[PDB]
Parts: sequence; structure tokens; C-alpha cells
Amino acid sequence: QISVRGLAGVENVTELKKNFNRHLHFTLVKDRNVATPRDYYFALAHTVRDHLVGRWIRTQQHYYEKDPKRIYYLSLEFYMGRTLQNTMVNLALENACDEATYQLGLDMEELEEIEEDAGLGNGGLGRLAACFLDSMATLGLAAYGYGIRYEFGIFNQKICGGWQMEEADDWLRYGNPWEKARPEFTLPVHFYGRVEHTSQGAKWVDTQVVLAMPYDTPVPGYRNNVVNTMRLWSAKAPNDFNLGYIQAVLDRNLAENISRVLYPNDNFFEGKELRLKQEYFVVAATLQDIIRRFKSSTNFDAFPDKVAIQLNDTHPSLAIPELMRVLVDLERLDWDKAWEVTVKTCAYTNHTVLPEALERWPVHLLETLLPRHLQIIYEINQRFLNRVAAAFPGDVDRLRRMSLVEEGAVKRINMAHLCIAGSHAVNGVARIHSEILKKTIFKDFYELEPHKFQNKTNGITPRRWLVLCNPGLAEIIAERIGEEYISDLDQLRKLLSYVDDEAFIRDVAKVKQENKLKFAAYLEREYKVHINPNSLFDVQVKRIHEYKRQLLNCLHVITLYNRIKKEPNKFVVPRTVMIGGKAAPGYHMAKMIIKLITAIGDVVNHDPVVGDRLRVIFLENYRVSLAEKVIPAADLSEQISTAGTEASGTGNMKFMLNGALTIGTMDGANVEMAEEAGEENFFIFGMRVEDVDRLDQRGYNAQEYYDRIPELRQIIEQLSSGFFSPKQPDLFKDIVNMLMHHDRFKVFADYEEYVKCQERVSALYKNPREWTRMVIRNIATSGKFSSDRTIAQYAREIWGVEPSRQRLPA
Amino acid sequence: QISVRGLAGVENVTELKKNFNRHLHFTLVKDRNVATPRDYYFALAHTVRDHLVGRWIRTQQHYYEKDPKRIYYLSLEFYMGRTLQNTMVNLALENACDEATYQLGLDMEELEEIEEDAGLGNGGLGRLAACFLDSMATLGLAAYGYGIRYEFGIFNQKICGGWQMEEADDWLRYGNPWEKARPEFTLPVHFYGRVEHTSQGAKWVDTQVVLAMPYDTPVPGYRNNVVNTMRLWSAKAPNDFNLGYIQAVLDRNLAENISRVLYPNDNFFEGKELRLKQEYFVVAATLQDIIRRFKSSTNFDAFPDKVAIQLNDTHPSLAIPELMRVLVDLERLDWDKAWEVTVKTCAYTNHTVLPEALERWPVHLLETLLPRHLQIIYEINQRFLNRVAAAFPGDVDRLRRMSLVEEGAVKRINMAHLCIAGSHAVNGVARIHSEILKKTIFKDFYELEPHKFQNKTNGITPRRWLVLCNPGLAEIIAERIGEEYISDLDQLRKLLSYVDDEAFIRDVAKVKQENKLKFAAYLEREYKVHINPNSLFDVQVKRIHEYKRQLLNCLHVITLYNRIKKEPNKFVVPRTVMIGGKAAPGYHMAKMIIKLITAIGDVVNHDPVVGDRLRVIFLENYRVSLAEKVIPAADLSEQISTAGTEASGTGNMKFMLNGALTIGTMDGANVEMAEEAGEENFFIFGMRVEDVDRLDQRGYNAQEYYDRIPELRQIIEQLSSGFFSPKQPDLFKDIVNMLMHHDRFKVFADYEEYVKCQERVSALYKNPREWTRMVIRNIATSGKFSSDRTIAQYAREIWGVEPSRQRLPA
Ligand SMILES: O=C(O)C[C@H](OC(=O)/C=C/c1ccc(O)cc1)[C@@H](OC(=O)/C=C/c1ccc(O)cc1)C(=O)O
Ligand SMILES: O=C(O)C[C@H](OC(=O)/C=C/c1ccc(O)cc1)[C@@H](OC(=O)/C=C/c1ccc(O)cc1)C(=O)O
Repeated sequence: QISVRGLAGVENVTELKKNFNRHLHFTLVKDRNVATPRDYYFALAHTVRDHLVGRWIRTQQHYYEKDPKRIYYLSLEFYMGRTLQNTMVNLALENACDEATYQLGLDMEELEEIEEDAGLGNGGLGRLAACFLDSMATLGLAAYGYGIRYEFGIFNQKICGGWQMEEADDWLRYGNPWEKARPEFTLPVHFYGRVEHTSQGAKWVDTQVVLAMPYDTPVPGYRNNVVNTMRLWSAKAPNDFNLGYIQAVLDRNLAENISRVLYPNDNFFEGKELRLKQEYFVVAATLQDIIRRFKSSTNFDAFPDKVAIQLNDTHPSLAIPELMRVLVDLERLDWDKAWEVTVKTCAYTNHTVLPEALERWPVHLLETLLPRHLQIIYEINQRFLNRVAAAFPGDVDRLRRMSLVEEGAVKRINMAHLCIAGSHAVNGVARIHSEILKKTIFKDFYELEPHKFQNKTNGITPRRWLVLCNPGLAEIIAERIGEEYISDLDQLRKLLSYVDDEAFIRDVAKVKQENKLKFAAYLEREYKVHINPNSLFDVQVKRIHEYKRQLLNCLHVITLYNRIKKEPNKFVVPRTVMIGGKAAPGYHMAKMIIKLITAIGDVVNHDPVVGDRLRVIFLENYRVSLAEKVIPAADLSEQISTAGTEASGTGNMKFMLNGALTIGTMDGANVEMAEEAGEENFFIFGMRVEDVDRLDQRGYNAQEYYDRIPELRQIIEQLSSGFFSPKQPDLFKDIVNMLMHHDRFKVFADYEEYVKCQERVSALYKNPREWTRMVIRNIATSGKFSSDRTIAQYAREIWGVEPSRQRLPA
Repeated sequence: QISVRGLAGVENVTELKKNFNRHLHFTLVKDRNVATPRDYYFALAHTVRDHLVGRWIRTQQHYYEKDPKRIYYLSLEFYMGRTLQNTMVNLALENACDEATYQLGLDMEELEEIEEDAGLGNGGLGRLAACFLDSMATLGLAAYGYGIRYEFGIFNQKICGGWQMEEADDWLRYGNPWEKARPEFTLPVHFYGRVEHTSQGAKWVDTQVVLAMPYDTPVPGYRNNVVNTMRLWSAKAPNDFNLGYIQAVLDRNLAENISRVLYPNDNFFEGKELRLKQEYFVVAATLQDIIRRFKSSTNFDAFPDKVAIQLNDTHPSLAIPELMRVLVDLERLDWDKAWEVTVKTCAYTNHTVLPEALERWPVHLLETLLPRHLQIIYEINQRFLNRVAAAFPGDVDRLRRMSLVEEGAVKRINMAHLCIAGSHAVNGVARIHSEILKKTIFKDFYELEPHKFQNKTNGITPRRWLVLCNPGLAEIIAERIGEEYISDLDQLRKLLSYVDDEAFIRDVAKVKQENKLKFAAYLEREYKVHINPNSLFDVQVKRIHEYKRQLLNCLHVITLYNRIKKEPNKFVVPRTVMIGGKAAPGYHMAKMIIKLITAIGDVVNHDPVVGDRLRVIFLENYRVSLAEKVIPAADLSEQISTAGTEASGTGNMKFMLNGALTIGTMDGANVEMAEEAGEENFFIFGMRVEDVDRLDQRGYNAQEYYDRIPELRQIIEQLSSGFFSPKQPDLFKDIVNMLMHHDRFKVFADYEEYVKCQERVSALYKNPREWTRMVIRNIATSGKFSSDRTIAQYAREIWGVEPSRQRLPA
């Protein structure tokens, strides 16, 4: 049908059809009389997988012979989503499979919807890891993603009576055709025990052993025949575990609980022992595997020439002392040489400045679970503080501020400080965030070791986030400038010469409308909800957090409603306001925010005077596959975090690439987006980081805003009195109290400028041609925000490897 | 190589080689550079499986179109063993695959050893179920095995310091290529709750739901292209189970523990709640599935014309009240019609008379777990006792003896009584056992309903137990009489005309010696133990139990040792005494018996005066795959249970088919074996059932034997004083005390006749030609003990179906 989806040749379509029938018969044990739609999805998955594995084996052979420097990306989260369409896109198979399945009497898009998301992440951090794997393979780097194969990923969210309900995400129920178990690489991991000191150094003895069994998933580059590996570890009890008999067998679950479930916290630290066991489990098994592979290539001087380890946040921070443990205790290297190797091998990426997200583990936990690692951490700390003391003599307070050990009620280990000391590079994820790191939280560390600090602005993969989810837009672009931009997103600048092109303007607006019609239909089918496809699609999708300020959005929605009620026969640009995202199960305030949203919807959506001029919808179960649907249908992207709180954002970049305009604060990567596109092509409002600091020094008083803004006052009174909760008038008392007396994120302070800025958006939308021209200017300047650019910078400036766009033979 | 293993044609070998290479590459993602031996086994397994599935789909199509009466074999145990070789044998593929793998540079026998046993059974009862599935498919019956997919089967036994140690049998670690998950047939099973009475009958409400997910395994008939289905249920928690969040997810294990582990008790009842949950789980899911399939063929009058349910022991006895529950509570049939259907549908096979093996569930357990089923059982009991009262008026004690409810300290339900009342047929498993049922334990029931009681003597499948494990013997037989006997074992009688044939005599003895040499080599390779292959192979393999009297064997071994020590330079027929079998983990006395055996071995095997005239070996980890090795190498089969205790035995039949002679008591199927072969061709000794009864009435006094038999006295003194345990002189005090004061199985009473009979065995073995002629007379008369005969009798006399040896088209 469309060009970017590849060729549908006679030979290929015929071959695909027969392999599909072979898998249906031999693999699935079905025929066309008894096959379920799920059987048809699996037959297709297995057919496409056949094309992957040939390239998989020769990629691993290639790396084995060439022996390049290997990149190890360590993450507790890989937010992968669905695999089928992505694989077809990167193998140029999509049109062929579409034709082949059509000829078999099947709809391929219907089959695609049967695949479960691999939801092994919470939000931005986990999805970044997934975009990274894609870019590393597309750029021909010998890279491996290492994580945990959670049995249950992020929970499925159901909305019941307006409340979030959680259910288990049993994503492996029907099986995963993409993974391959590798029990020959099963490795022991140790916990508890104690430390013995002998003539020849320390020994960690009397430990409980848990086995780590790897499962490999292929990661295909874009049309270069490169297929990299993501290795995920599963926890297994040894066969003599606890070995009355029956109970001993049932208690195996205790060891195997390590890989059972993903902690559903986004940007929030929860200091639970099971979480620590997960962090050590992935680190211990991975490092053993890395070393095995290095040895099967004695000389550890060359270790950093052949290995790079990237730590995605502090979650895998135990890699630093674990590498020291292995080098010192097992390999018998002296401390100083082991440390040189460790530092040169490791690098650390910081994802947030929020204090509640920082990992600070109680010493008593590490003392019981990992007694040897505590000793190593203490020794790392001693030697590090000796260097600080020599550089800044007499500065006793610096010493206490930089210590990896925090004193107080309970002693804690600061894992960020451990990471900085043990890494040769530390990076933030957007320019403003990286500057904040040098100026505030890691200022002392930057003064000691300035060379260590870098910026690597985040990116997203244009394969999943353009070609896959928005084929219509990728096609009208390729008609003008060709296909090369897909793996070289900077080429989108060539679209600037089409900003006055009336044909192109018409096509861009046409693609958007098609996307909006298709999403409006999806809502009626799956969720029985009616919306006007001619209204402005106003969308905020991301995890529910106070710092992301879904509440600010709520205040605007209510403002519009009250304005309509006051002047009903006055014209307003119609809007569909869509808000979606999951709240962490223990995050009470985030759960109340969801309830507020739906409660606003209950009043707004059923007021006869409003009509179809304003609709408020909560998008249930927001996840990667839903993002692929809603993002291409958006007109307006809400990126409204308080300045200084969102380290980067990546959802923002997804919306920019797909033809939505942005309303946002000068925060995270919004700053660089506005810089690329030009400030006039962006809807910027609110306090800058500097204004927030000014307000903090003065003291934030929310009452002042309530007293001076009558419209804001009306909203607070509506909330307090029970306008949005008739049967439970005090339902939202926690929200009001928080807004009035302890709002860390200054919602009221940005209200006036937000409402005013929203008016400017409505004004532009009234002029379709000028809306679309501004859109074209955004799409055309989004090239910087490709993760191919991000990864190339990591490769050159951190890992010391050169990327390659050169094909491997098919 | 050998004829019975089928044709190795040019077209077939070429096709097998390319599919093997296809699976290695595409399925396993390997090439010849990186493949492990385990990868090679899996490539072969997947290649052979391809040939199965085609026949599988058309067998299920056949049954769907013809709509025959379906046989449902309900068992908590299916002791299947390995599947690869069995599949090749039944598909006539063995020689072809042997050639194909040879040409690829691989040894097929080495690959076969990599497959894990499916050890989902304890002993005789579970292995019978497996032989039955094989015969039902070979005889073209539309039969389904229904059970539980245990994650851990019977434990792997390790012998450490002479003691049994247990380890988890993680048989699914590497995956099972034979099974197919069928999540479209996932069914809810209910537990706990309470009973509500409405206008329209009772309702079972407020229940905990556990999901049952089926896994199907193919069961191929012998060269008839019939492939039946074994469906095994796996326990799954629903996705909203217990839905802080993390703990709720981790607690899913509570529901899923139902299918976790097989209870390792052989002929012993353990009244634990988890075991009851297993029994209900398999019954509830199966009956729902049976009914679904019946409806997808309203009219339940015809239900018994289309369905037979066979209960393997009382383990699935809850099928009776569950069928009543479904028919009465859900389908709204009146009690009397529901009951007529139930009785006509169900039949019950009893496997033992031992009181400690009988299932008697505490009423308080059923009251909490299954409140509705208790009500139904009480109502079944009331109506049943009303019939007894009418048939035997005034006989108040009969009423209490026949009641399904047992009174006392704790009220219990007698599940055997439930089975008899709710079944149209009740059978024992050998003629003597069936007579004992009518005369003793079920005498009252037989007087009420004589027509209900039948015999169905057990059998074994000649495919696994001759062709597969003893190809050498199957081949010399086929040379004389053809191949037809393999599915018609009676034809073995034709071998009687070869008893004086000097060529045949030589070949039989040649096959045995080859088997003994191969097993002697297996012992040195896998267990580093040296044995003389020219000695008489004296073997007792079976579960360790007091009733099976491994202890009697031990007394004989010690007698031989003491006789050698007394007269060292006197000639004795050399023996290798092999004893093997698992003890239930909580069975203390069985564990002591194992320790005694190894302790005897420690003394005997290292006495220089003994030499290679006597060796005592404990065969570790006895299981189906080990049975396939040791049985063809045996000269002497020990079948020495106290008369009246072993209901049938099946190991006895395995040894008879494979050219070993039998020393045994007139117990179980030994009686019919001796009858078939002729008493002169069997080594019979000891008390008959009648002699045991005489001794019981008089009072068994072990002291009498100790006082009158000096040799027996010496052994007891050796045991007591510490001759076999120097460092722990009192180690075997429990055994001696049991033998002297509370031996339920009268070991001393059969000692004299046993030793004397053993002398007659040694005498015959001195004359190879006459030994072999007696062997030929055993093999030639073993035809009755084919499970094809057993199943044909079940089919005609219980299930009301006609077997068919007619091929389906390939
Ligand atoms: O990168 C991955 O996805 C997994 C690694 O795979 C490989 O390195 C495979 C190398 C290879 C593949 C195919 C060949 O024909 C030669 C070498 C795996 O390594 C191996 O499995 C290596 C196997 C092997 C290589 C060479 C040899 O002589 C024997 C076995 C690992 O380190 O986990
Ligand atoms: O016996 C088994 O091993 C499983 C049963 O399989 C079958 O009965 C299959 C029947 C069949 C197989 C192939 C055909 O072309 C037609 C019918 C299965 O039944 C089905 O899956 C039936 C599927 C089906 C039959 C007819 C129809 O029109 C739709 C679906 C069951 O009852 O568990």
C-alpha cells in the first residue's frame, strides 16, 4: 500500500504464506477449521521470527570474530511494548506480511492487537532503555541490554467508579515467542552469609545461593541486518534448596520471588529488602556473564578496552563494589589496580534531582544481605574522602557532604555518591538538568572532578515513534525528501522548504485528521465513549505525579467549564481534553488526582449547555501500545512540570515528531525543543528555574494567589463545597489542603500565565493553515531528538567506540 | 540395523536430516559450531514431533466427525518416563532417525539420555495409567488421560553416606517440547465459600476461585496413525487475586501451589488439605471439560452413552458428588435422574487392601473446603443406607459398617464406600485381589450388589517393556514368528515349539548376556561400581515398603555371606544382588531399610574372602528410565511380598517378558503368572493367604522362629551387636525391635522356605541350557499380561465399547 513499508514481491509473499501455514499446522497444531485469532497471531509471529534468527546467529558470529569493545547497558527496566510490528518495520517485511495475510483472508492489524505489551518498565527511564537498544543496533554497536525477566510487569490499570484499580500483568500467560531460554549460562548469585579473613584476603562464606537463568530476546537494527541481544535474568532455586519435604519444595517460591514483579514506582525510592535483592541479583549475574565472555575472547589491564558498563540510574549501582569484590577477592588484583579498572569501565546516568527518588540504603540492610559489599563501600569511602581532604584541606563540612555514608537516626549509603566516585563519566539527560547537577546537588563532586561531568540530551527512536505508529506521516515526508531520514532524522530540516507549499500543508493536516478519526473510533469500540473529531485534541499522557502537575491541567479544564456556564452562547474553540497515566499503588495523592479527573468528567461530559464544546476523558491503562495510538492523534502536547523538576522528558519529543504543538514550561528538554524550533513556534509559559528559586527564598504563599485571582477562588470553593462530589462533599479536602498549605510544586504560581497561554493556543487553532505551518516547523526541527544522535554521543564521548551505518550481509 | 526398528529408506533419511538442520537453525538458533548435546536432543525431539502432530490433528478430527463414546481415565498420577524413543517406536521411525543422526555425526542413544523423565507418579498405580494410555491408542479407543501437570514430580533420590537424600525433580527446567498449552480451555475451580438455599435449589457462594489451564500431550498408538490426548491441568491465580500491591502479587503462589508438587507416598494415605485441594482441582476442571465437549457434540439421558469415567483408585472419588452437584445445582435435573446418570457413567478401580492406604477424609476438612460436596455426600449416604435397611431389615451393624460416614473421635468420610455406591462397576487388579475384595473388606457391598464386582488383571505395554527396552530380544523373536505379536502378545505361545531348538536357546542366552554386559558397563560409567557380568543378576526393584519385604531379601543376603565365611573354599554360584527403590520422605522405617542395604554392601563388597562371589548394590534413583535398563539385564526377579498384600504387581510382568525367572510368593498377579507358565517353571515359596490367616488367628510370635533357627539367630545378633554398623552399634535397633515384636508382615515366617527356594535357583543356574529352557517357557506364556488384553476387557465389560486394530490413513 504505502512506500516506506517496503516491497511486496511475488516470491516473498508466496514464501511468507507457506511458512505461515507450516507454523499453523506444525508449530500450533491447528488448521483453518479450529484456529483462534490468537493462533493466527502466533503463526505470524513465528513466521517473522524465522527471518530474525538467521541474522541473529550471524551477528553474534560477526562480534565473536571481530572481537569489538562490548557495551553493557544495565537497567532494572526495559519498557519494550509490542515486538511484532517493530520487527517487520526493521526487516522491511511489513507490506509483504500485509499482502500475505490478506491473501489468507486475515487482517494483520487485528492480529497485531493480540500481542501483549512487554511492560517491564514504569515510564521515561524504562522507555529510554528500549529506544537505546533500537538505536545501538541501528548504529552497529556490539551492545547488550541486561535486566530482569519480571513475571509481572507494570500493573494493568482499571478505572472503577472513577478510582484506579490494579491487576496483575500476567504478560507470559500465553507464552513469549520472541525469547530464548539459555540454561547453559545459568549462574549462582549469593546472599546473606558472613566475611572470613584469611592469609590470602577475605572470603564470603555461609551464603544462600539463588540461580540466575538468562532469557535472550533479539534486538533488530533498522534494515542493516544487525540483530543485538537483550539478556534478562530469571530467579531459580537450586534443587537441594531447603533439602518436611512438601514444605521445602513449596518454599522454593521464596528464592524465586526475586524476579516475580516490577516495583511500580516512578521517580520514588522505596527501601524494601526485596528491591535490594533485585538490584544485586541483576548486577551479580550480569558481571559474572560479562567476565566469562571477556575470558572466552587473565589480563585485566585491557578489560576497559573491551568492556563498557552503563548504569541506568543508581538502580544497578552495586556493579561498582561487585566488580571490586570479583577483582580483589577472586582474581587477586591489588586494590589500586582493581579500582583503576572499575572507574574506567563504569559510567553513570542520572535521571532526576527529586530528593524522594534518590536511593539511600540503610546500612543495617546491606550489613545483613551483603556484608562484603558494605566493607568494600566503607573502603571506597575512606580512600575517596582522603582525596577530598587533600584537595580542600580543613573543609570539614565538605567531607560530611561528600561522604557515601550518611549519618543520622539510621546510617544510610548514598548510592548516587557511590556512582560518581566509581565512574569515569556522569551525565544528565538534558542541558538544563546537567547544569543543575553541576550547580546544586553534585556541586562538590564537580569541583573535585570537573572532567567527569557531561550532558547527553535524551532522544526517542524514529522507527517506533514515527514509521511504526504514524505510517501516514512518514509516507508524505518520504514523498518529498526520500527515506534516508528514518536513520538520519536531521534530514527533516529539508521540510522547511515546504512550509509555504500548499500541497504539503494540505497533506500534513490530512494525515492528522485521519489519525484523529481513527483514534475517535478506537475510543467508541474499546471503551464506548463519544468524542468530536473536529475539536482540538488536548493531551497529557505520562505517569501521575505532583511534579508533572496534572492538577494544573485540571484547573484550566474547570476554568473553561465555568467560563462556558457564565457565557453559554459565546463561541469557544471546542476541545477534547485527554489525560492518562498510572499512579503508583501506594501514592495516595496521585490516586486522588485520577479520581478528581474522572469527577470533573462526570460533571462536564453530561452538562447539556456545554454540548460537544468540551469533553474530559481519562485514558485508561496508559502504556506503550496506547501511546502509539494517542500520540499521532494529538494536536496539543501538555508538558507543564514546574521548572527544574522534569530532568528531560521524552513524551514531549514523541508529540513533536508526530505533528502536535507544545504548551509547556522551560523545563527539561522543552528548553532544547523550543531552541531547535524557535520560541515563536512553541507555547511557553510560567516561571523559569530562576523564578522558582526567587519564590522559594521569599516563601511560597498560595493564599496570595487565591486572594487576588477571583476565577481561581471560585474553583477552590467548588472543590471544597462538593460541586464535583455531591454525595461526598469533603472528598477532595486533601487536594485543597495540599494546594493551599503544602504545595511543593507551586501550582497556583503558574495558573494565570497558563490560562492566558492556553487562550493563544485556541486563537491559533481557529486558523488551520497557520496552525499547520507552525506544526511543519516543529516536525522539521525535531531531528536532534532522535536517540541515534544520543547514542552516537554516548559512543564517542563515553564508551570510546565509533558507530557504523554499514550493513551486514543478509 | 535390526528389523523391528523399521525401514531406513533414502527418501526418509534425507528428509529427516534436513528437518533436523531446520530445527537446529530456526527453532534452537544454533549452528554446528555452538550447539550443545542438549541442543541436538531438542532438534531431534522437534523433528520427531513434526511427524506426530499431523496424525494428532486428524485423529481429533476423526473423533469429532464420528462422535464415538469417549473414555475418560481420571488419575492423580501418570508415570510416563521418556517420550522420544517411545514416539519413534510407535511411528516406525527409529532406524530412519538412527541412520539420519549417524550421517550427521551424532549418536542417537547419547541424545536419548538427555531427556528428563516425566516422573509424575509414585510406582505401580501411576505406571499402570501410562501403560493404559498406550494400549487405548493402540486399540483405537477415543480415550483421554486427565491429571495434574505437577511442576515437580517424584523426587530425585541421592544416596549420601548410605542414607536417602531427596532433591526437587525440576523436570520442566529446560522445557517440554511434547506439551501444548491450551489457554482457550482455561476453567474456574471453586474452593471454600458457603451454601445458600433459595426457591430454586442450593447455590454455592462466596468462593475462592483458582483457574485450571490445560496442557495437552500426544499419546501415539502402535503404527496405526492414532494419536490420543493426555490433558494435564495447571493451577493459575486470577489476575485480580488479592487485588499492599507487591504482597498481593507474591501471594498468587498460594493458589498456584495446588499443582506444584506430587505427594511422594506410595500406598499410604496422608490427610493433608493441599492433597484434598489437588484431588478436587483435577476433578472439577475435568468434569467441566467433559461436559463442555459433550454439549459441543441438554439431553443428559444419553450422557452415559457418550461418556465413561474411570476412577484410578479413590484419589478422584470427588467426581461422584461433583457430577451430582453440576447435574442437580446447575443443570436442574432432579436427584434420582442425576444419580442414575452418575452411576452409569462412573467406575472404580481399587489398588490395595492395606488399611493405611485407604482414604478417609475428616469431615471438618470437607466442611470448610467443600461445604456443598459434604451435603451431597450426606444425602448419598442417607439414600444408600435406606436401601441397605430394606434389603437386610434389622441388621443394625451392617448399616454402621457400610455407612460412608465413619463415627469416632473425628468423623471421617470413607472414599472407597462413596466410590462403590456411585459406580456401576468396581474392580480389583488381579484375580486373588478381586476375590479378597468380595470376601473381606467389601463383603457387605458385594452381598448388596453382586453384579457390580469384577476382576481386571493388570498388564504392561509390550512396546515400552519389550521393543523399546529390549530390541535384541524382540528381534530374535520376530525372526521366528514375525512382528504381529507386538500388538498381539498371545502369539508368543508359538515360541513353545522352539524350546528344544538349540539355535533359539543359544540366541536367548546370548541376548541376556549382551544385556548384562551393557548394564555392567552402565554401572561403571555413571556410578563407578565394579560387578561380575557372569554372576546371577538377582534383582528387587520397586518402592521401599515393609509389605514388599526388602528385609526378607536382606536376611537371605546375610545368610549367604555367613555361609561363605564359614566355608570359604566351598563353591557357590556367584550373585550380584541389586536392590533399588525410593522411600517416601516421612516413612522412617523405609529409610532405615535403605541404610541397612548399603551397610550390608559396605561389609560384603570389601571382604577379601568373598571375592566376586557376592556383591550387594543399591540402585540409586529407581525410576522408569532405570527400569528400562535394569529389567532386560535381570536373571532373577524378586517378588516376595507377604501373601495377600500386593494387589497385583506389574514389575513382576516386566521381568517375565524380558527373560528373568521369578522367585515369589503366591500373591497378586504372581498366581496368574505361575498358572500361565506352569508352577514347575516358577520358584514359588512361603505361606499362602490361608496360612497367613491361620497364623493371625493363632498369634504371630517371631521369637519362636528366632529360637528354632540358629542361622536366623546369628543374623539378629549380628544386627543388634553392631556388626554392620561398627561406629554406631545400636543403629539398627528399630529394625530388630520391629522384626522381633511388631512385624505386621511376618518376615521370619517365610525365611526358611525362602532360603531353601533360593538354593533351588542357584542349582538351576549351574545348568545354563536348562535355565534358558525354563526362561523360554516364561516368555512364551507372558502374553496374558499385555495391557492390550486388560484394556480390551475394560472396554467390553465396563465401558461398553469395542476396540479396533484398524489403521487411520497416514
Ligand atoms: O552474543 C550473544 O547473543 C550470545 C553469545 O553468542 C555468541 O557469541 C556466538 C558466537 C558464535 C555464533 C555462531 C558461530 O558459528 C560461531 C560463534 C554467547 O556466546 C556463546 O554462546 C558462544 C558459544 C561458542 C563460541 C565459540 C565456540 O568455539 C564454542 C561455543 C554468550 O556469550 O552469551
Ligand atoms: O481431543 C482433543 O485433543 C481436543 C479437542 O480437539 C478437537 O475435537 C478437534 C476437532 C477438530 C480438529 C480439526 C478439524 O479440522 C475439525 C475438528 C478439543 O476440541 C476443540 O478444540 C474443538 C474445536 C472446534 C471444533 C469444531 C469447530 O467447528 C470449531 C472448533 C477439546 O474438546 O478439547
